[PDB]
Formats: sequence, C-alpha cells, structure tokens
Amino acid sequence: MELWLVRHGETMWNREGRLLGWTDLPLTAEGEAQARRLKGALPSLPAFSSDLLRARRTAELAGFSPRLYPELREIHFGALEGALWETLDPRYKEALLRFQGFHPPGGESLSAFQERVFRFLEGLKAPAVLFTHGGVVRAVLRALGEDGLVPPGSAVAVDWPRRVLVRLALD
Repeated sequence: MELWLVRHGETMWNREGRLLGWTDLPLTAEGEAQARRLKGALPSLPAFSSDLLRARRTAELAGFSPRLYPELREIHFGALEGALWETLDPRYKEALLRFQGFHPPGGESLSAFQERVFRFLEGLKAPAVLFTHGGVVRAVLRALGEDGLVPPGSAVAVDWPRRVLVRLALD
C-alpha cells in the first residue's frame, strides 16, 4: 500500500546534535520554512501525524489537517533524551548506528519502537501521508533494505511492506 512518510522540519536539537525523542521541542524558523516548502509537493491523501509539536506543525504548514496518533512518535530515548550524539557511550552509539539491541534506561527499546511503528502501518486501510520523525522513517527504510537517513522536512513514498518508491527533498 502506498504510504508517504514525512520527516518533520528541524528543531534546535538537530543543529546541536542531541537525541530528540519525546522531548517536545518546536520547529526553528528554518524548520518552518522547510515545512512550508512541502505544501503542493505532497499528494492530497488522508493525513496522520505524530502528536508531538514539531510533527503537528510540519503537517499544518504543509497544508494538512491530520488526525493525531502517538504511535507515530519518534522512539522514546529515556535517560538519553537530550544527549549529545558525539559523547554517547559506545554501546549506545553502535546500537543506534547498527539499529539493533538498543534499550535506553527509562526509555523504549528499538524492538518495542519497531513493533509500535509497524503495527500502526499495518492498521492503515488506504494510502496516506504520515507526518512523523527521523527514527520512524529510518525504521521503515531499513526494513525495506535501504539506508534510512533523510533530511529534515523531506519525504519518502513506499509501497508498504514491499519497496521504496521515491525520496523527495526540497531546497
């Protein structure tokens, strides 16, 4: 089934390189500009969005009025929320780089995160645009066997759960 996933615009923790999960930060001015650029570049499909501010706002600026689902949230980093990627302990860094065996204290395991995301995708009954997060887009792209890193404010379309259709970045 055709699904479009959008990585929300940038927040301050993107340029600062800090893990941003359930911490509810707003978009930066540039993050809002990235979101506005998506208007007219995405299909007019039903829209669903993570309830976190940065995702909701990206959807709004992109011209949508999405229904909110926390199931579309970024992974909960637990005690690692706000941690600088640069100084992350090797165990955590390798786990995130390899996207495996990640279980932050007080947070959500990568396994639980994947089950959450894929369960939500399975429940969709028709093509839709999903305003979400970097980790969600990454989980989907990786499950489809491709590199999962995409720019903030960019999108990807996939035929779930078979293949990636397109990656769309604007400037």
